[PDB]
Amino acid sequence: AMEMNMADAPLEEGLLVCTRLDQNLCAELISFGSGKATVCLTPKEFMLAEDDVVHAGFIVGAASFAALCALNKKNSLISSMKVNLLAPIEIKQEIYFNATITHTSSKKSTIRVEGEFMEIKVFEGDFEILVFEKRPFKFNF
Amino acid sequence: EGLLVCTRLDQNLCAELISFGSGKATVCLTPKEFMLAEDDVVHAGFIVGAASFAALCALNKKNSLISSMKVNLLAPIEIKQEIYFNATITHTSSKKSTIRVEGEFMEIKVFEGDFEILVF
Repeated sequence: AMEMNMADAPLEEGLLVCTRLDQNLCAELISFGSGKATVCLTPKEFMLAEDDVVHAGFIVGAASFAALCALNKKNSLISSMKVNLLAPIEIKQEIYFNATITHTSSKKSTIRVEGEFMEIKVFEGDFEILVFEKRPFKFNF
Repeated sequence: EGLLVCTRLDQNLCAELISFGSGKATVCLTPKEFMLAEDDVVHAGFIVGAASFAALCALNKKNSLISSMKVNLLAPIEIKQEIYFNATITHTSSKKSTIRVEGEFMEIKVFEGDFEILVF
């Protein structure tokens, strides 16, 4: 599409997934394509579980968004994950989550995601994503 | 009251706490539109986030953190299906603990995970 070759084209242009996701409650999308994606979470006050601890839902949520963008397949959703939250995150800390597809088939894909703070790994997880033929999704179950 | 955990957690953005005590807890997620990833599926962050809240409340320890999880999302969760997440300690040495959490919609299982929690 032309509106993707304009040097000013919005980043989200070719994204086929997370169509209703408010990035302000998740992470800012930085890049995607070629089986990878990067998103950046700078935690906000509303994301805290404790004074000095960002709630796991926002850490895993940011990683989930990167994983989905790395595959970028219409009609996909996260089906399973195994994740390690290596360190507690505080407000203001910028965390980059880098997703890379590690296995793929027409049906199912595994996406590995690492979250880094100042180039130090603070998060790692593998996400399984399934791709369906029908929407809404519930028709497939 | 009695709760040592999640002192900064905004329940309006997460789930309502229903009960806790005796190494167990229940929270109930009523998904809201801001939680959607797609028209027809709630974002995994809010589903895992509700489960994580339940798990931390089951253990109910100061200075705790979720350090790992293994989760299956068993069905898409949709806007305003009420999901109950029931958490139970399955293992603890005080320092490290495992909590099993199951999420149900009308008594049918839509979520299962184990959460590892560290306490300092």
